Amino acid sequence: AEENLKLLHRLENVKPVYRLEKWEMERDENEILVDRISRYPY
Amino acid sequence: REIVCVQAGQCGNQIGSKFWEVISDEHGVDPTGTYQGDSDLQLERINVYFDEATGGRYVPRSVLIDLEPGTMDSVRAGPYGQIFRPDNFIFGQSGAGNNWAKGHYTEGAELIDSVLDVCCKEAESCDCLQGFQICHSLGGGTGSGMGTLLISKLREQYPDRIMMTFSIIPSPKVSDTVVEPYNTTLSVHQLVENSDESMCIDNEALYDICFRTLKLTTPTFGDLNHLVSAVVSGVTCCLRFPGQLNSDLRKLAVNLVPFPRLHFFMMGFAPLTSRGSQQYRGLSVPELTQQMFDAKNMMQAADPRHGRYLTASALFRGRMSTKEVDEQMLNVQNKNSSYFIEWIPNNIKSSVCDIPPKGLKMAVTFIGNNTCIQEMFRRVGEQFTLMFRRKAFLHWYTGEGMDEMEFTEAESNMNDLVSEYQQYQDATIE
Amino acid sequence: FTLGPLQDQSLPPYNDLEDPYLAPYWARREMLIRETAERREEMRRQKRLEQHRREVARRRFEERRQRELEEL
Amino acid sequence: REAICIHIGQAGCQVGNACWELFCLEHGIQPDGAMPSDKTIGVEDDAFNTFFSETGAGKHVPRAVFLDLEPTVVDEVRTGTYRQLFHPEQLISGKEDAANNYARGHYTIGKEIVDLCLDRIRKLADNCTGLQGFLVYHAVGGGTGSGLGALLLERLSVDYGKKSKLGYTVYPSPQVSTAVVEPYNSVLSTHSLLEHTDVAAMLDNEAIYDLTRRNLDIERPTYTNLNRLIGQVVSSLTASLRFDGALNVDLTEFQTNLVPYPRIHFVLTSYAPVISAEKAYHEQLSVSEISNAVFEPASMMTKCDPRHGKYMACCLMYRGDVVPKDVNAAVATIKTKRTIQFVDWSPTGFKCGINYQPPTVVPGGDLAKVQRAVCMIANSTAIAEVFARIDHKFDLMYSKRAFVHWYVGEGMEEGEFSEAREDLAALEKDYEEVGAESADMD
Ligand SMILES: Nc1nc2c(ncn2[C@@H]2O[C@H](COP(=O)(O)OP(=O)(O)OP(=O)(O)O)[C@@H](O)[C@H]2O)c(=O)[nH]1
Ligand SMILES: Nc1nc2c(ncn2[C@@H]2O[C@H](COP(=O)(O)OP(=O)(O)O)[C@@H](O)[C@H]2O)c(=O)[nH]1
Ligand SMILES: [Mg+2]
Repeated sequence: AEENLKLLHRLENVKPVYRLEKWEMERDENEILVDRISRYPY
Repeated sequence: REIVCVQAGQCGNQIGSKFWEVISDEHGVDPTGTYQGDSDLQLERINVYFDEATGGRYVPRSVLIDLEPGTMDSVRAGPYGQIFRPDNFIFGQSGAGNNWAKGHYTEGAELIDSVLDVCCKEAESCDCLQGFQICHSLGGGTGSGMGTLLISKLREQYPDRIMMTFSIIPSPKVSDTVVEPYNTTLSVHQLVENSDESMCIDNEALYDICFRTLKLTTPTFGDLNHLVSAVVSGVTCCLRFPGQLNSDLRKLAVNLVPFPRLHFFMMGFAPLTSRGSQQYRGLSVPELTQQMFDAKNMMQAADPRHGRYLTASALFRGRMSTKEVDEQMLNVQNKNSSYFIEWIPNNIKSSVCDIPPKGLKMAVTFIGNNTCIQEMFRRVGEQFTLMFRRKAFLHWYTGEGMDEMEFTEAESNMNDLVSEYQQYQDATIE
Repeated sequence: FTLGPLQDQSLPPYNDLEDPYLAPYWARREMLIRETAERREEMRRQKRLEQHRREVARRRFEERRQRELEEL
Repeated sequence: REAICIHIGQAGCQVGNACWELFCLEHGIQPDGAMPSDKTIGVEDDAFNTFFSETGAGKHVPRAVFLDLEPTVVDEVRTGTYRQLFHPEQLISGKEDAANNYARGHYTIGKEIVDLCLDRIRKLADNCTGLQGFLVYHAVGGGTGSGLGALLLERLSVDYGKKSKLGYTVYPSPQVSTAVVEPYNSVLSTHSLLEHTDVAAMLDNEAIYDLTRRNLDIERPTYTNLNRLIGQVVSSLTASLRFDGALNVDLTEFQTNLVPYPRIHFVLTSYAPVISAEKAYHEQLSVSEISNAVFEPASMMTKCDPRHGKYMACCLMYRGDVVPKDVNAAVATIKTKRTIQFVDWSPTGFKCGINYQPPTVVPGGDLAKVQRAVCMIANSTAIAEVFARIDHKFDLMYSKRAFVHWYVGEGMEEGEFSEAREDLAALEKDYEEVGAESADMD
């Protein structure tokens, strides 16, 4: 019983690989990068 | 993948004669040993049970052991007796006396070495050895004691192979011997440690099969031994014929045994029907499936409706569709869901083989792991405790040399086996 | 213990809504919708605080630069 | 140009028999490896070369290996009708099976046989000049298919590296079942298969049984029917390398177009003109009708319902008499439908292929003869439902260590169960996260 509880606690806390937030921050950094490098308003 | 068979005692030698007759018939071997079959499918796996002797002959890989030669003279006098190799008959000069201690300690240790030499000579000749198969009664004297002694020695010498046993156990109503509880208890104690898979048969179930299903007016031991030889020869069919979904003894063990002590199984064979009725009903997968789960066709006195199935296996022989098998096993699991252990998502394994037994279009053999087997052991333990409290016949065993501590150990081990089955019967998800 | 009639021996069609082994999946989706909403709220809060810290740093830089210019 | 096929265990060898029967009959190679005396004349051709090599005396021999631990199925191929077609070295057989134990195949028994397999694959790869991938057929439900397939794919992935490996895999059906230990073997196989496969196609026997009951009129089907349908699918996918067409599709294009992220490589498969000979002559079978057919879940060869998820990419292969304008009209009509939905980050969802060779008819077959067919392999989030039921069955069984003593005795650490279960939990979370709408960020 105690081993099963430990494994369940471990399993409920697993982390995925891809994130919406990571893509979102990289996008809103690339946004200002593109605006800086562009020579016509964007 | 070669099997070595061992037949011990009167019951074992008698069942063995019919088994080797059935196997010789399906592969078309004459009682002189000559192959006379009519298809290459018969020859391509003859090695599995027969070794080839010079100029055509085949010899069966079996060891015969007994303490009095009366049975061996009877089997040598039988219609197929000549096929057996003369050097494979091992016998002593005095009987077991229905006593476990004599068979295990006094004449057992005297003869056992010659049996181990014969078993090693037979095993080392195979190019690849599969498990051993043993037939014996647990209620007798030389069968229980010397069979379990030899099983322990073979498990020491070949621990990586499979150990399979077919065993006859005393009926609760039809006793043939007064001291059956001692011999049965000590043998079950030895088997639960040594065995990998054990099948149990009640003579009462074979009588009920004959009277109710076959309506035989005057059955004889030849009929009971034919039913047993049929089921014994059926489990190995996928090892020795082609099929759409091959299976093997190790694969059966892996799918049937959830925990190592839970290796006691129920047996059944489906196409049983009286000679008058057979003209009225054709063979089909629904009819075989309906008979296969009917307790009337199951070979022990305990009834499945009082227990739950942990696992089951079905081996089908014949030209037939896989869809009907899959949908039948799903339908039986869905409609009777209360009789299947809920923490296993699928309890039935299926297997399909192209070649049916001779004279039948199709057949299936059923192996079942059901908790109702606990009822047999409880009955043996009650009769043992009634006899043991009063030292009813103990002086025979103590005079041979047994310490009383073995009886208390064997009783405790059987009680724990019954408890473990009872706990899994009443387990829940929570 | 009955196998039932022959006409009802066929394959039942698969319906994953009534599959007993997929209920945690549907429960997870029903939780996931609200989890996504609260994640969006947290994200906008973090963006606002990042803007605030950037503004404060800009003010500090302007003060330092004007002090460094006036010393000449 | 060339492709090598690897067949593992019972399902893989039996499906191989149907596949090689079809490839022989479509090219015209006799069962003894030769061709008729009048088929040599004509224009100089080599299309068979993708699957056969000639010695110079005109015998053909195939670029395949058959792997099994039990002899029976390979002895049946060795003693059957195609005895002279295969090279005896190609048929490799061990002594005893893996007994439904993944641990027995991977640790104890496959380690002795694996070096012969690698030596044979090396001997094949040395006799090629344009190898473009490995095709693998196996079942993940059995012991040797899972264990030896994983071990061999790991070794191939180290030795050959970047070369692509495409798998056709038979997964455990959602309610039809054959063995008790299927969840453990499927989870442990999938853990190794995640790292070492580029696209994995999933098949379930329950779907092909449903398809054979509804479209064909067969009340009692057997594995030869399912294997012939699988052979037709493989022939449709590989036809793009072998015959002329308007829009060809190289084997690298499937991997490039269907996989958006490196772990999201499991695809659904379906086939359109499954029809009987008696029904085929009363109805027309136009492009739009079979295109409409490929999207109903009753047409699929895997038991999943795509209406509970979103498609990310589809690859449609047309073979036979089809004109591109009809394909464009059909795809635009599908795109109009409201029960077909694509993830909003994949606006351009389709890849098309068009080949002129119509499908071949096999003498004992049950399909009718038809002038055109379409086959689809597609990536969809509905597949996450397939893993969740196996994972639930694993959790139910593992809570009581129901069979673990076999695996630990045969050589495996108990830790391997927890690692695989955690990796499949992360794969389920990946499919949950990828399916989240990008809209409403403000
Ligand atoms: N479609 C299809 N499925 C098959 C075929 N043969 C077996 N299967 C399925 O695959 C699973 C059994 O896997 P096997 O190939 O027998 O396992 P194995 O590779 O032999 O592994 P071992 O038993 O350890 O030797 C079951 O689900 C069968 O229904 C086949 O020819 N076609
Ligand atoms: N089914 C069956 N039971 C038998 C046969 N012969 C003996 N038995 C039973 O086995 C028990 C006797 O055991 P036995 O073989 O004599 O033991 P042994 O003296 O150690 O060989 C009794 O219950 C008999 O009824 C037989 O041919 N078939
Ligand atoms: Mg196998």
